[PDB]
Amino acid sequence: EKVQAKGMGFGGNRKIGEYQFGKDLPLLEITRDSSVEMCFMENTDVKVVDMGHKYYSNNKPMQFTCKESTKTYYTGYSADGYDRDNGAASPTNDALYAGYVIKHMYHDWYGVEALTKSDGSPMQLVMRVHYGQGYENAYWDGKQMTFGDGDTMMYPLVSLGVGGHEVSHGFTEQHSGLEYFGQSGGMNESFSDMAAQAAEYYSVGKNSWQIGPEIMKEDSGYDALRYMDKPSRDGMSIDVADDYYGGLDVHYSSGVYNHLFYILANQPNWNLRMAFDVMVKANMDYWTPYSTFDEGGCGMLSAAKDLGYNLDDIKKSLSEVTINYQSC
Ligand SMILES: [Zn+2]
Repeated sequence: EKVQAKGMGFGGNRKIGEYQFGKDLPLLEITRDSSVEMCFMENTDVKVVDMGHKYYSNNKPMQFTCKESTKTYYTGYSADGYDRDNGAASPTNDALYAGYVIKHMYHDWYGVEALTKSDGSPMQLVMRVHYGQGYENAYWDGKQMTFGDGDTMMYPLVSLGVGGHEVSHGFTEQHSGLEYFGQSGGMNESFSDMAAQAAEYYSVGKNSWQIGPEIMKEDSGYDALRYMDKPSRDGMSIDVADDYYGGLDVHYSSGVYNHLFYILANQPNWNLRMAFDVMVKANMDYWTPYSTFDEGGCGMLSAAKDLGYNLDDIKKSLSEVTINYQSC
């Protein structure tokens, strides 16, 4: 008899600051079993799992007491809103929220499910938090989302940007299938960086145009993993398609389409939601697993035709990243 209930708690980190769910940001969607006054960091669309610094688990939801409808309860094991670690207030609060934003931006804004099953039923977003010991990564493994708590260089890696990034690697294999190498691998990596921006936009109405600044320790020298307005700021990512060479790792050939996306959403009468709508649809209906950068421009133009967007805004942008769409 687990029923809807409203979770109140804190999030953030020492760098971007600490904020309260139910004041600064929406209440969390939890479930509650009254007869035991136990609560669960789980709703229809998102399960948050507390790995407790282990490396394997059974993905039973994080479970916290909620003893004593506009009633709300405080999250965390000591029912005070906290699950503090390595400078973060409660990375598990931040996953539940991240899982929400991503599930909603995809379903409400684009009408599609971020995650679906083989047979087409939607697939519940499992967020595995506190994974490992001082783990400085977050990754997608086909079935679920794993976030490390970081170490000396980064705070725990639960944030809308990181979460949207890694989750949307699920969106790409169940749709376009953009292979994780070559040009398509850059496009894959790129799509996740766009989804990272779209999650920050759903949330607060503006976005970083960077990747990971919120998780980088403020005394770690680095301030951001990638810049999408000018990728080559990072020293190695490329800005235009003509700079490609087959030996780019995907996190550095991602600069092309990341630049493209920044250029498109900054066009007159464009916003982020419009530009990502094109990409979600191109990923959904036209992009091929072996896609070249030029084939991706065709997929975008074909998608915009399906949604009615302005094709000449698309082309100027493609043209600025030295992609040519002549043969589509
Ligand atoms: Zn990635």
